[PDB]
Amino acid sequence: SNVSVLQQFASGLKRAKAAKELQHYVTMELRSTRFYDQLNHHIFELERKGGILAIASLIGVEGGNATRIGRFANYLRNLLPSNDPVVMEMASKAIGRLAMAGDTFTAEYVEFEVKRALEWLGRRHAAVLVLRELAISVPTFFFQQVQPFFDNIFVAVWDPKQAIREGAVAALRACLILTTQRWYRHTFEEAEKGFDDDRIHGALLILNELVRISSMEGERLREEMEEILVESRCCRDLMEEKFDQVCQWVLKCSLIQMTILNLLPRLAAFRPTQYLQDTMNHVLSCVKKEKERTAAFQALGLLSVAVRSEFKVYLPRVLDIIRAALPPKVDATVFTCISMLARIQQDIKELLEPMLAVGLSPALTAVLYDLSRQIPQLKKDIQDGLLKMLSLVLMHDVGSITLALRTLGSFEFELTQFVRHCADHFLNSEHKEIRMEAARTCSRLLTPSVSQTAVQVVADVLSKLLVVGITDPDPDIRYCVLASLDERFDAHLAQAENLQALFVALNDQVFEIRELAICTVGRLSSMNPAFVMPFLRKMLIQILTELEHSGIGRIKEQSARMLGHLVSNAPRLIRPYMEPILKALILKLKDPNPGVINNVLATIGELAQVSGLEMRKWVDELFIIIMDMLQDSSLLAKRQVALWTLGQLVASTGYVVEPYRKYPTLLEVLLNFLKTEQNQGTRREAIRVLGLLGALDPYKHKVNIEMLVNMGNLPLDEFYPAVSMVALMRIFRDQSLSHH
Amino acid sequence: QCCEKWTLVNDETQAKMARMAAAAAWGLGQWDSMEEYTCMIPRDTHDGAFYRAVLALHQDLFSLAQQCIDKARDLLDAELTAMAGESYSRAYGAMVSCHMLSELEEVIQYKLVPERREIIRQIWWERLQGCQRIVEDWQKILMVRSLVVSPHEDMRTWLKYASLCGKSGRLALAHKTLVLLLGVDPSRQLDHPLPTVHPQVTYAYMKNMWKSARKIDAFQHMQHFVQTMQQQAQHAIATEDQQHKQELHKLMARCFLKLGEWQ
Repeated sequence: SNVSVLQQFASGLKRAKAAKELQHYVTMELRSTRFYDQLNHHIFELERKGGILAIASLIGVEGGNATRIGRFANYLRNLLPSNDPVVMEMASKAIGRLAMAGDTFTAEYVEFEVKRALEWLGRRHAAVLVLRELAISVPTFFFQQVQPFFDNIFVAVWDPKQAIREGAVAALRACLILTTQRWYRHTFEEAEKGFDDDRIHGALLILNELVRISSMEGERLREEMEEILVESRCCRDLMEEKFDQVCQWVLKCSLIQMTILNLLPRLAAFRPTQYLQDTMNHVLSCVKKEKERTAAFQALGLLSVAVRSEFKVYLPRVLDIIRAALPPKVDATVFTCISMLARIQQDIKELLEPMLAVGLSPALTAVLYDLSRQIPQLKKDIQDGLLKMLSLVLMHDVGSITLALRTLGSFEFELTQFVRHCADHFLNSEHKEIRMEAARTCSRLLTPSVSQTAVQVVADVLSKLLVVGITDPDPDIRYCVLASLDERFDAHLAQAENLQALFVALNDQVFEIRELAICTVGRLSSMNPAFVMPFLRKMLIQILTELEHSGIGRIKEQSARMLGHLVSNAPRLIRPYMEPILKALILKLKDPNPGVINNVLATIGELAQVSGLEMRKWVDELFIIIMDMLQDSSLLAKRQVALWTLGQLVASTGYVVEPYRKYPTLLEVLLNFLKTEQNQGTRREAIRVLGLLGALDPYKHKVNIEMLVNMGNLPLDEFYPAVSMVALMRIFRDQSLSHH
Repeated sequence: QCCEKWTLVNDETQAKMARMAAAAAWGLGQWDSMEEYTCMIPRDTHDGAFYRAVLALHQDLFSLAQQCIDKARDLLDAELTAMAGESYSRAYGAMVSCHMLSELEEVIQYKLVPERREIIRQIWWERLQGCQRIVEDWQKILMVRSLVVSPHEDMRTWLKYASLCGKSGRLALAHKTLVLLLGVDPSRQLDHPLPTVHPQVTYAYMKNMWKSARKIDAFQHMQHFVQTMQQQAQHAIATEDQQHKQELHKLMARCFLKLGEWQ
């Protein structure tokens, strides 16, 4: 508890880091506390990456509300003032994760941090990060102070630095988004004042923020393609200034070029010409330069988006470059521009050959799929070329094979040799990645599933898939192969050699393959009841034993979950066994681990659903038990599941109006939950139960269920002495007395 | 009125029309105009989710209906909490809405499980009796249930509705209900006698007419009703039809008393 946790968090301090953080989160979920806090202190003072991981991951996992904030606030405050950059990114993420807790201290903490950040504005960038994180995590209390924010950022922004600008513009963006959802003139004034190289790339980004917020349409295209009054009034002046700056400063001064490329398409989208040929010249000149080749194509594509009916004139130029770049295989954005061009069918035909000559590269197949989406026409040639290149790849480096397998299932296609080649493929494979994708591709490509042709091929392939899924030494592809079999496969899983293998799959160790297999078999047994029924009876007998004759808190819960699944699926096996099962479950509830109770309650609801008008005579006791649990938080089980099961009982069996008379406090209880909790699920369940019980007439509800007084005609001289005694005697009865 | 003035109107007032227009369209049964009126209501309101769920159920889009019902519950939490804080009397209006939402949920499982219909009908009958005896709540609840059940498939609920309308000064509505239960309008065909199928409906109709000015006509009709009942009882006596006989005799007694009390 002490040394083991210390060693684990030290290993975290000294891909692998994220896995360690996830493992620590899981270990905490399983769960000493003093030693955990001492370990946090040990790693914080000294390394910092693992400490940040440990501090951040545990937030939102455990149930610490106030003491955790009170302790970690000092830790977070100590690092920001003076420290190196880069590593801050993770500290900022930790701050964001912490700030989303919200326990009666967010206002104070956020305002304190914002004010101390404004004070500084290794000092300025920390303030910028603090402001950005508080704007993101806490939109409410960040909005409290805006004027100092703007005033001080307008001073700190224009220093001769790039790092401080990159974050200041983001903070301005967050503040302006919050302002718009619920200043602009000052922003424009200060942006234009500076321009009259340092005072360029920040003002341009600020003007970009203003323009983008003015019209969200252009940014809704920018963001989508990336994944694959104020400004209007002062439009002429800004446009003229920008045009003059672009025309005059041809080679005056990397950063300015990327800012220009960012601004040009959004400005064009604001108004689709004035300087189109000029924008073409600028962008194309920027292309041939490698330092700007990547961003130049971004600008070209974004402007093609912005300007619709004037880009076509320059199709031959851009394409001439593209067909030259790929034969060797920068074009990652070329493909985005081409896709944006259609948002134009005969040139794509010629464009087909070199994209496929690229080999397997990301964003190519998605680009082609989106192209086929918007413009439905040319596809057969695309499919032919794609299949030919995939064949050339698979006849014969590793990630390329993975991407080929991923691609072989995207959008439509037009295959006997391929299936057997994949059979050879996943057989020559000691790899969790190649095998998983190969199995997924094989499952997807056999979508068709009454003719006795291809049936033999299906039988052989399915036999091989079952063999691999049951014999895999490692667990992670067994779970994928098993889950890949959906409701569509019923004809071939009703065989004997396959049902025996499925039975073997049961009684496994991971318990998840167990749930999946039991669910699958339960889904079956309506087609071949000869084999499944006795096996399920035997498994039911075994499950009722583990729960009855084992004093362990884990196997009981697992068996309860497995009983719930079995009851949910294949219900024709449980009707003759309703009385025994129920009698067992109730016993576990009548005892003087929360998971066991939760699973028992969950399975009772499914039992209720499977029956009805046959579970009556058992409703009164289950009603007394669940009522006793609803109040009396000493036996603090969950409330969502309890309300759910109560509603299921009432709905399925049929039991209305009478409960109000029998349990007169059931209404005073159910309404209180509406004014005491902060859960959507709990409130919705309470409303649903109130609806199911039915509206009750207020008269029936009624049937079911001093100091001022002191002031009469007594003179004031006698009034003061009394009321004093009344109050003092009211206090004089234990409790507060403790100190009084 | 809603049909006459749609393009002659502003958008602000269009929004306020939309709810009543949709309610009227649903009441009449014209499903074409209901969608047009519904799409105008804001999506954030409880009523918008309610009516979208109703349309989804009509078009067999159960998942969409469940989503809409959930959203309606989330939108109702605020009103229910606000009013519930003081007295249970002030919270009744929202309780009726919770009742309607649960009934709408139960409407599903009626189009999917044929083995679960009679139990649902019995549950509905038993639940309706615990509510207050106001006419508008009954109207709303019956309109909600009318999506899968026609009046002819459950007579007693509509008979009780008509009787409730009678004790209030709304005899015309009871007349309409009894007319749409009989299958004809005896008011038009005065020269003809009352129909004899479903004797309970005829008995209720005769006492509604007596409630109005037609007293002597009610007496004359009741005499013939008793004669026909006696003749039918004699001519259709069978050991199998003993329960029927028991229900027939109990009816005749209730008739006879009225005669005397009127005489």
